Amino acid sequence: VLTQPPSVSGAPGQRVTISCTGSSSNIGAGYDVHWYQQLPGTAPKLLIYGNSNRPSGVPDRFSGSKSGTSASLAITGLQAEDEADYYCQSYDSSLSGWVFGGGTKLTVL
Amino acid sequence: QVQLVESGGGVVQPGRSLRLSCAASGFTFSSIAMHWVRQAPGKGLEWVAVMSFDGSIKYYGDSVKGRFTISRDNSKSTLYLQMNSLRAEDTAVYYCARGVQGYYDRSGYYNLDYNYGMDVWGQGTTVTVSS
Amino acid sequence: CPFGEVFNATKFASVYAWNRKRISNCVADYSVLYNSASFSTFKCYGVSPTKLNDLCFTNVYADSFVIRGDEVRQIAPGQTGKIADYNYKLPDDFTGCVIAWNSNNLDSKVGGNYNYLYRLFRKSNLKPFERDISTEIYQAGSTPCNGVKGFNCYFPLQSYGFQPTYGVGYQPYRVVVLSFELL
Ligand SMILES: *[C@@H]1O[C@H](CO)[C@@H](O[C@@H]2O[C@H](CO)[C@@H](O)[C@H](O)[C@H]2NC(C)=O)[C@H](O)[C@H]1NC(C)=O
Repeated sequence: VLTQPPSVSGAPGQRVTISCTGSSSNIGAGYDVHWYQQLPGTAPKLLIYGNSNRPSGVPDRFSGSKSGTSASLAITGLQAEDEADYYCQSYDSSLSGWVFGGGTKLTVL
Repeated sequence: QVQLVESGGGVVQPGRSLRLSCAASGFTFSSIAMHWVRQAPGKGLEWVAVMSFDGSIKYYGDSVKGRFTISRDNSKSTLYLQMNSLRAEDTAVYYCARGVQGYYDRSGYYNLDYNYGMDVWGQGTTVTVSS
Repeated sequence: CPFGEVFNATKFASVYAWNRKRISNCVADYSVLYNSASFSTFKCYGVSPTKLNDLCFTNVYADSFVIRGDEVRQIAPGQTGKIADYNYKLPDDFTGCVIAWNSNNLDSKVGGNYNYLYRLFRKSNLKPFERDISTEIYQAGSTPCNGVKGFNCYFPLQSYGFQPTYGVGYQPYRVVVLSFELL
């Protein structure tokens, strides 16, 4: 799958990165990675698609990147609302699957 | 407004099966390619199945290939996921998520080996395989 | 024949006011867009390429603008966002095509190209295919603005600033969107 840090934490008002490492047969081959914010108890909501784009509803704090074999959902100035899980999703070509990530655990301090 | 309500919840035997029913209303259902994506409780999501706007192009996940099947009915605008030989590790809660309308590749070859994400997500009906 | 000027223009228009350049009743060759090796994202919906030879020279439209790199996949049907519901919205039953190519060293200034603008703030997210020109101050609920550029309320446009030191997703991609129709 797409490896992801199991637990990262941060105080309110900081900038916390969330890495998402992949191989050359996935995200590193030229397929884009997305990001979902799954609150515990509901369905995951689409946060970033195509590494930079934010739909209508998601605020201006969630910036994504993609370079080499990585990604970074940079949350700037995190409030007391966004403490959910974050999954990065590529689509690999070795097994032609839409592979997800293991899942991070972000909690405010 | 759009939503993906669904039904077909499961308390079933390890080797028998059931057929899901992921309904849809509000959006143009006949043009876009729905996905099925599950989440075993305790861990994160995992991709299961995909099918196109007609029923031609279909891919599967490596734990669920060859056993499962997926079909569309554009008279009631719903999805179905049939899961013969529901063995023990195949328990989760199952979400159906709206894909995209994509078709490209300037040689006439209509295909979707795509990049995009899954926009609007279902409610999830928990399946349970237990000895 | 008539779109050798649409794909070869010396300068493209910005996204916030793009051109609706309409080709007309000549014999159109779609074997010069198909079989082009130069393109990167050739995406044509329900009317397939190399099957629209014997169809539809019925005042075909051809839009043209320039967006950044990882912005070019906000242009599909649906796909809400910031440069697809304020700037350029195309409907959910879109027919024809979207063609876009990588302008590496044709639009990028080493100081920064600061005259490619995209809209940022607009109430009532934009209807399909509708073009704006009008630049007015935003009035986000607060005290009634009158040309202020103050706190919480300011200009609705924002320049891009392309540079050759960027990655792939920031260097500009000129987008040409084709659309067909009948009587
Ligand atoms: C202006 O447009 C034409 C048509 O797209 C370009 O001509 C083609 O360019 C490619 C790459 O150079 C060639 O392989 C084709 O043989 C050309 N076709 C024609 C019509 O001869 C042209 O390159 C563009 N302008 C310039 C001079 O770059």
